Amino acid sequence: TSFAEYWAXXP
Amino acid sequence: TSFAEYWAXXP
Amino acid sequence: ETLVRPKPLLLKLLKSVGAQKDTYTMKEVLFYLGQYIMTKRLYDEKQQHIVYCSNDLLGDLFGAPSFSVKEHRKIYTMIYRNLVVV
Amino acid sequence: TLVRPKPLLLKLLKSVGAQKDTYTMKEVLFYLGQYIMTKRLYDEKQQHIVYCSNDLLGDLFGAPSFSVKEHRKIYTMIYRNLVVV
Repeated sequence: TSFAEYWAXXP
Repeated sequence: TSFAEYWAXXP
Repeated sequence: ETLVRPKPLLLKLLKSVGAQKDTYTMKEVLFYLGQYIMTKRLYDEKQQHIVYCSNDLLGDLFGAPSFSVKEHRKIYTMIYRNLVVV
Repeated sequence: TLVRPKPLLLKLLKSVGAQKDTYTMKEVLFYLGQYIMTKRLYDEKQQHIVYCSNDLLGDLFGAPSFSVKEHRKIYTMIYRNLVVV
């Protein structure tokens, strides 16, 4: 899992 | 408008 | 549709990756904040939910030198404590 | 839907931590945007513009720049560099 997907799950 | 938001509207 | 005005420290962070305004939606703040973490390469390459921010403005904002993006409550805590609702 | 990136796209994904050779399209898009931000390829003022000169991304696009608003061009670039499973 990418940081971007982790971040999208707080935008 | 951020790149993140532009990119979020192709993930 | 809620508009917020980030406080100076949070605003400095957003502006460092190109933010140009004083007023944002919550979604816009979250977009720029994630942009900041990736642009400054603060995420762990192996376990990419981990963020290292000890020598960074982000760590001053968070009150801790490292955190996981899975700590959603802490992320919203930091953001809401550093903005003014319009 | 599973996709297998071609060597050059796979090289790009691996440079930002991707660990497999097979992904969903959403995962490829996540890593690709992460790549652009991690390498700071977006224009600071007009952030839909991406600069690809002397970068792996420029070989993939075949162009030195593109706009994120060009959705069909982006998907065209991506589909040309993967194989649908």
